[PDB]
Amino acid sequence: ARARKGALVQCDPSIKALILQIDAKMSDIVLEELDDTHLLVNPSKVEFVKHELNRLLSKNIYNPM
Amino acid sequence: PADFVPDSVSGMFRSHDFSYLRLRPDHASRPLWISPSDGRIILESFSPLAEQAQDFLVTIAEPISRPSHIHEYKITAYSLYAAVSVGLETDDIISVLDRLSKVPVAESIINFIKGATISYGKVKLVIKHNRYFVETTQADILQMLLNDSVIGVHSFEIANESVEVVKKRCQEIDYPVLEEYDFRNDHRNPDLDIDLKPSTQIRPYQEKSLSKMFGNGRARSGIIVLPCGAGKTLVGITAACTIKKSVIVLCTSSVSVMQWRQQFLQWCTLQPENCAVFTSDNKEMFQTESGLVVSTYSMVANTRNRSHDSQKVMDFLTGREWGFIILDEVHVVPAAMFRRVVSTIAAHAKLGLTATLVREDDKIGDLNFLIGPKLYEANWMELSQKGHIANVQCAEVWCPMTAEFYQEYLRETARKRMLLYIMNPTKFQACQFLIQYHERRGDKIIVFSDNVYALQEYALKMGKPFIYGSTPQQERMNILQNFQYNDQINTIFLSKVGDTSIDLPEATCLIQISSHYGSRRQEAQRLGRILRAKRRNDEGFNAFFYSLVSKDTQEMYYSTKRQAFLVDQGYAFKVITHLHGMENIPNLAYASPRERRELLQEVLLKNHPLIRKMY
Amino acid sequence: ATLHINITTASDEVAQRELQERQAEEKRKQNAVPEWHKQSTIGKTALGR
Ligand SMILES: Nc1ncnc2c1ncn2[C@@H]1O[C@H](COP(=O)(O)OP(=O)(O)O)[C@@H](O)[C@H]1O
Ligand code: BEF
Ligand SMILES: [Mg+2]
Repeated sequence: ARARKGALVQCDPSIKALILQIDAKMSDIVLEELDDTHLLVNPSKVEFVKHELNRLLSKNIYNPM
Repeated sequence: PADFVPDSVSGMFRSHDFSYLRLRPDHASRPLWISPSDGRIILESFSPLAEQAQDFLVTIAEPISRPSHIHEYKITAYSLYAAVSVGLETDDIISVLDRLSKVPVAESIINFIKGATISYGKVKLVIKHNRYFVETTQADILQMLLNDSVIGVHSFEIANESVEVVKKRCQEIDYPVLEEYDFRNDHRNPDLDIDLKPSTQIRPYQEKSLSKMFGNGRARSGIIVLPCGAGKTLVGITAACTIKKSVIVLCTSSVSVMQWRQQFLQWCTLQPENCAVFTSDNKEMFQTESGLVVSTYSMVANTRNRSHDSQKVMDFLTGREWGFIILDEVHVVPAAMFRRVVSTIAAHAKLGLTATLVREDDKIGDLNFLIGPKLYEANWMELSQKGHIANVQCAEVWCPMTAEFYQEYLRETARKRMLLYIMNPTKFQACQFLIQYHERRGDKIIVFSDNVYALQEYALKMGKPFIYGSTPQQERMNILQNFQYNDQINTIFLSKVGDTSIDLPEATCLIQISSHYGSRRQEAQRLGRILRAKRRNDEGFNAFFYSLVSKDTQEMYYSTKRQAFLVDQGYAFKVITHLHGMENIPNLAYASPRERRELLQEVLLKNHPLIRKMY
Repeated sequence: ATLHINITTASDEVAQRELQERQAEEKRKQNAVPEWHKQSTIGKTALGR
């Protein structure tokens, strides 16, 4: 009987691996690893990880000007 | 734009609104829309006068995109420079443009056309006895050219190596130069009697390309762009046959040279005696007064060291004054040094043949002053619907890289990162299922892979033949012939070596696993292997082109950037997120974690004469 | 060389017609596009082992 407020992030291994590096750089990102498709993250960093991840993925996307 | 009220939504547009001008009463008939700022021209393919402008627009405007209904052209200095050559003056362009335009031509557009359309046709370059003379038909030009700081009826000599300098200078100065050869009145150069045999059939587009070149009556040096497999070889063959003078052919391959010669004899009536082949195997040169030499640029652009047999050949090429030079695959002549053959080899006319007139650097524009402007271009989809070329069901398979490999992808450096996601297990399983499914359908499959290590691993794992740089000419030729007519061998594993200029009339399916980063030409060149399929007219036939790319990787950046040219031509890639029936396949490579772990480490680990008896 | 002839009766004529029909269907299948190219496969689960 114990409750822990947080955000349940559901994603694929590719996104999961990216989140780990973000968690590695910023420890507070991930609170606990639930499963290969479920991660617990701090609510405060949700607005930042989603926005920060966009810049990282921008490199993999070819935008013609 | 005077006393025109902007619309409430005009703020969204930025200096591009063209509603200030009014439409003519005959809009229902005129097919052309002209952009007064960007120079883009939108052509109606479903309205009267569409055909009359389809060919004219290509000459004056470079085609950007030509989809089914609405074609998109654009007028530029290079495009106008190509049109101004073939008997076209500024008045003709403006008169035709206004006649076919729903809207009046703006002053700004006119000013741009006036500046560059009057330059062509005042200075001529001629060659005599291997000596280059800058000939002008008026004496006024002497006060201009001779007084130029860079430089140094009247005709004066000029250094052969200095042609590339003056020609570029000629572009900067008002008057550019034109390379016209009056072969009719040229009797000093020996002639060769060769004509196309009766079995030959000139296709309608081939005749149109020739007409644009011989419209005025004097041969013009330039570039011809045709779809891969459309017959760019025959284009060069026709030019040599009609000129009827000494000619030299450069082909950037060894297999191509062998097949170029075989097709050369088949289509024309040239006797084998007068035809000579200059490749690594044999280097003998024809002793006849007039003959043809088919070689590769690497065999003529070398400067430091050459063989004794090749040393005489180099002098043999340089000493004689050739009449025509055919630059096969002219997309590589503006490279570092292959352009030397154009200068060292003396020729009164130069021609360029390439399907893709694009490259990463800006040297593509150098072709304008190297061999001339672009003469004719042909659509891809238009020939597809006419039965000239086969239809392709282009596809792009997104294979999500496995988690174990993806972890190393993040940490690994860029140089080693490429090999990691090219050998992911998912690609192996997808390829196996597709190969078995397509093999059951009686289709010939070609698997391209720029990485030699991946090619060998895939080939040995699947027990199929593979060809790459180390493969000798003899062995590969046997493999190619076997793959064409042998039913047992239905698939092969080619590499960057076979990316272009190899004739595969039987190939129908094409797959690629690796790539040479963002090049947009290799994608088109590779696709050309299946565009010349023999059974391209049977009802319902559609070729296949599969691109295996790892998802959530840099491959998408290169994949979306390396297929932009084909999209412009008309090909459309279809995303395949799922391959149905993959699970039901009996066995798949690296299906268990144990094999994946073993592969992970394997790829990761990749980075006194009497004393003579003594020994 | 050897010359072989075959006299076709009414039953054979109809029998031969069906052979071509089967061949035509196979010929059409040889040119028909694969199933996955027929329908857009986005909602379906992603490809995998
Ligand atoms: N007029 C033609 N008649 C028959 N086959 C032709 C004709 N023009 C081209 N081909 C065939 O097209 C194929 C490709 O020719 P090739 O000159 O290698 O094309 P490209 O250089 O444009 O890639 C060859 O099989 C060639 O025989
Ligand atoms: F465009 Be081809 F294949 F030389
Ligand atoms: Mg070719």
